[PDB]
Amino acid sequence: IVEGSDAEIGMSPWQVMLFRKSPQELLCGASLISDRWVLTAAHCLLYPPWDKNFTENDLLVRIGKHSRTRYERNIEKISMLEKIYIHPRYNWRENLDRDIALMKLKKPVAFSDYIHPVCLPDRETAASLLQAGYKGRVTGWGNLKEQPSVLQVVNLPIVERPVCKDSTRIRITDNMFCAGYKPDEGKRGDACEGDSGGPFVMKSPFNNRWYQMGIVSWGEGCDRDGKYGFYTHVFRLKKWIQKVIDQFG
Amino acid sequence: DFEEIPEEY
Amino acid sequence: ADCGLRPLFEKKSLEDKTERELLESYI
Ligand SMILES: CC(=O)N[C@H](CC1CCCCC1)C(=O)N1CCC[C@H]1C(=O)NCc1cccc(Cl)c1
Ligand code: NA
Ligand code: NA
Repeated sequence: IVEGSDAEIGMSPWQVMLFRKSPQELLCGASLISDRWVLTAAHCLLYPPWDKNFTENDLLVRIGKHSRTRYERNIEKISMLEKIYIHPRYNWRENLDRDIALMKLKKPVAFSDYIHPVCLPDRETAASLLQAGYKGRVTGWGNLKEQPSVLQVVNLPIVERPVCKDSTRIRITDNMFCAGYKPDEGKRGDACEGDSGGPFVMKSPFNNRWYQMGIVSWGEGCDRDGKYGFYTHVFRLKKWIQKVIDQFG
Repeated sequence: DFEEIPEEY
Repeated sequence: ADCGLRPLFEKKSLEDKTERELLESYI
């Protein structure tokens, strides 16, 4: 995260770290959506142009964390993967369309002050909150510019779709939205390398619960003026999420 | 740069 | 179900330091 701040303890208890087994290292962010299901970006697991293809056994999930490097005895929990599911129409070839994947855990994690699932939006929350100008929050342990001691947080406003489109040569779809300040705005900030797969969340003013509206997906550079971060639109792919969780329990 | 995890996991 | 309600914040009626920035944008 660029131009963010130190998270408070327990401020993001759904945050998941995707950690490489050997050599042991941060791979990506992700989020806890029930006691056995973790949400992330498809490209964190599968991206052939970088010869990236991970399997279950290459990985572990670390939940409850705050420090990037430290092993947080008595606080974090570490989980093994039972099965990775990637969207059947994830477009890694052209633009990362439908950049989303689920990870099912071998065993349920135990909830605690530091571990708790975020909500997934219904159509009415989505319609009410996904508006240009509304701010969401992104969290993660990636670079501070183009690595932090602890989880970083930044609040960023959703950007009008014509401005998203005009900021890039990539073909933008309805399965994405972009977020960030304009140059004209003073304030800045952005996701960066290692933040991918983490959550974009909003707090509903209707029921005071946190909803995950986006997944950190891509950007050109980090925190460049006139460019914006792109997020997978979670509500738009929920049928597939639901589907996957239904059948695979 | 990563404190190594218990062997267990 | 219990989702989206943080033990150290909503469940205690405590607010984090910048969540009001989000609220104030929901215009
Ligand atoms: C410009 C660039 O090469 N960077 C790409 C953009 C692009 C990748 C190819 C498909 C269409 C999107 C990119 O951002 N990638 C390539 C695969 C990993 C992902 C990433 O770095 N995500 C991290 C990130 C950085 C900044 C803002 C966000 Cl929201 C996320
Ligand atoms: Na364009
Ligand atoms: Na920018």
